[PDB]
Amino acid sequence: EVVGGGDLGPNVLVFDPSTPDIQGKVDEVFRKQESNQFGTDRYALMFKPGTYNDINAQIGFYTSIAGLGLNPDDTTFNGDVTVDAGWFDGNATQNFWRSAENLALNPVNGTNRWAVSQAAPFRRMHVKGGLNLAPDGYGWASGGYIADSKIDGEVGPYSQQQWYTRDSSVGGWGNGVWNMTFSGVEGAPAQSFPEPPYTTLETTPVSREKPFLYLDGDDYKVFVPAKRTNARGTSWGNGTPEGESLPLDQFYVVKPGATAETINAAVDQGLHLLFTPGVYHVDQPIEIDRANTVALGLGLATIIPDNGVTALKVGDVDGVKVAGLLVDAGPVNSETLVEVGSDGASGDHAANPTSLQDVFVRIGGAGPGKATTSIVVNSNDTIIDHTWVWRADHGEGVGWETNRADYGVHVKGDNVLATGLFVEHFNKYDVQWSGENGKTIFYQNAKAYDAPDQAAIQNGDIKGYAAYKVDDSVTTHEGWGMGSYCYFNVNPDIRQQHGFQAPVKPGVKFHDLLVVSLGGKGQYEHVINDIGDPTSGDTTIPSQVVSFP
Ligand SMILES: OC[C@H]1O[C@@H](O[C@@H]2[C@@H](O)[C@H](O[C@@H]3[C@@H](O)[C@H](O[C@@H]4[C@@H](O)[C@H](O[C@@H]5[C@@H](O)[C@H](O[C@@H]6[C@@H](O)[C@H](O)O[C@H](CO)[C@H]6O)O[C@H](CO)[C@H]5O)O[C@H](CO)[C@H]4O)O[C@H](CO)[C@H]3O)O[C@H](CO)[C@H]2O)[C@H](O)[C@@H](O)[C@@H]1O
Ligand SMILES: OC[C@H]1O[C@@H](O[C@@H]2[C@@H](O)[C@H](O[C@@H]3[C@@H](O)[C@H](O[C@@H]4[C@@H](O)[C@H](O[C@@H]5[C@@H](O)[C@H](O)O[C@H](CO)[C@H]5O)O[C@H](CO)[C@H]4O)O[C@H](CO)[C@H]3O)O[C@H](CO)[C@H]2O)[C@H](O)[C@@H](O)[C@@H]1O
Repeated sequence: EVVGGGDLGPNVLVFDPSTPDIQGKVDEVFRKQESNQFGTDRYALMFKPGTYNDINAQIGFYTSIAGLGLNPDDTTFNGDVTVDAGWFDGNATQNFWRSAENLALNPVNGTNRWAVSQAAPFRRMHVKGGLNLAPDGYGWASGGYIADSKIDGEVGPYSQQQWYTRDSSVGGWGNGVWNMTFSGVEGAPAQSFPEPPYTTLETTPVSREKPFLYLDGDDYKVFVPAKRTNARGTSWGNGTPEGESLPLDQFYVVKPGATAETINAAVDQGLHLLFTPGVYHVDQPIEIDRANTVALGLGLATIIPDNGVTALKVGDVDGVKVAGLLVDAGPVNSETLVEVGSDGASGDHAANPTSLQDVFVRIGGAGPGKATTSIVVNSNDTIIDHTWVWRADHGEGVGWETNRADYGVHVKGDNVLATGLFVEHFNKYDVQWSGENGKTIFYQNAKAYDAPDQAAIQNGDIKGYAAYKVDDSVTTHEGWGMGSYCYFNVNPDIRQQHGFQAPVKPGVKFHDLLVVSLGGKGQYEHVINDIGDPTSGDTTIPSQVVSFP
């Protein structure tokens, strides 16, 4: 059999307004995690409700930080939750795999710094001041994601290339660079793309905030927010939100040596899943096939599928909420790494969809890794709300053929919604969409940097594979605020025909598309299909299309 809750383990650090020496304890964790890009250390830093002084929590790799009130101001720092780029000389483009949630910050000089790139979510926060998203010195950065937050002051992206903000409120917005996209953001500036580069939607068509651990006195529980349709502003701002409150004791609590058979036992049983911060090798797919199951990872908990298996398969059921996991490919090629629904998923899940939130996939970088497709999205009405699906461009075990990964995300279900979609470096199509009435709000892609010649990436009569392809027999699709970048470093004479590919049809629509060549390392011929300017020069200027077709 099994057994509910238990021990969060030595990787979940639980503070309150004693705990002696706080700076020192978060100081240590940062020293060991700051440069630790591909290590297997994992940590979640959890703060009980209360007020905390003379704090500055610098957050390194694979560190999550959060509060345990039901609401963010229940846990207040007079002080900072800080990400900077010291370890990389003010270059913030490797500042990955960390997170902040459910805290109020009163930043020591008036502005908190969160200078991150991909897979660094900022959720359910209240900043009582400004928010600077740039490293000190204002060097390179490539984030980013804010949801369900209230920034009393101005957000300053400065050097940030791109950004997505959802269902939030901001006291100001400083600038854009290439693609700043907003949905359901109060204080968002009006649609203006290309100058400034702002894509702005009054509302988010559907959203459902990511589940989180909190304290009910001396009782741990997981708050699980309900669906909001046409979401705008925060879910918490005018007080206690809609949801359901599940005790720790109704979760199976995964520590790094459970098997996929026991994780499974536990699900078949009716227990939810809470992954404690660690790395979990499995020899079978984790299989979630009960409705309303919650599978929540702390401290960037990571699943590695061995033996070429799929890591995670969700059945054809309502309401599964997968949140806060990194899926890291093994050296043996996996056919798929994550599947949501079966091969031909026909029913609906309108009222109670399945979602992936802060689900990150890595192929290579910490050793060789391979997978044919990373995420397959079969079930109708699925919500993909912040994902980074990343074929490693640096680190260990990468190479055009060494960490080969042809396909990033393939969407086959209908009425699927992606908000905050980041997918990079696949050998073939990064994103393919075959289902009907899909919607993407915000896309960031960089193409494979390692392609060795033009022939390698030939797509029939087309040079390259689109970063985002909508199948030709698709009738209805819409995308907002989307960019694809190239940096063909191995062979800069390569040409990429386009960033985007779609049939021409009145029901297929795109808004605010762009492609960019980074320092002239290769060029795009067009933006989408054979439409839009090629990129030219070595000067980093996007080519843009505002409206299509
Ligand atoms: O590393 C692997 C990792 O790589 C990623 O891809 C890399 C990619 O991110 C990188 O792209 C470079 C790109 O970011 C860079 O963008 C610049 C942008 O930084 C610049 O910002 C300016 C600010 O500099 C400026 O600062 C102001 C300052 O001048 C003044 O002193 O003070 C002001 C305050 O008072 C301050 O504001 O502010 C302005 C706005 O006011 C910003 O615009 O802006 C320019 C364009 O305007 C923009 O181009 O450009 C580089 C080239 O020029 C790019 O190279 O490129 C790498 C390649 O070398 C990529 O590898 C991937 O995504 C990850 O998957 C990989 O793992
Ligand atoms: O006390 C509250 C504040 O705490 C901060 O956290 C500290 C943290 O930011 C700091 O990180 C250091 C990095 O900033 C540093 O990175 C270098 C840059 O500083 C530098 O920028 C300069 C720029 O300052 C100057 O004005 O102009 C120069 C050029 O025109 C520009 O270069 O650029 C460097 C690269 O060229 C870059 O390396 O590197 C240090 C060493 O690794 C980091 O230490 O570290 C502190 C250590 O404890 C943190 O406390 C918050 O960020 C603030 O928001 C808080 O208010």
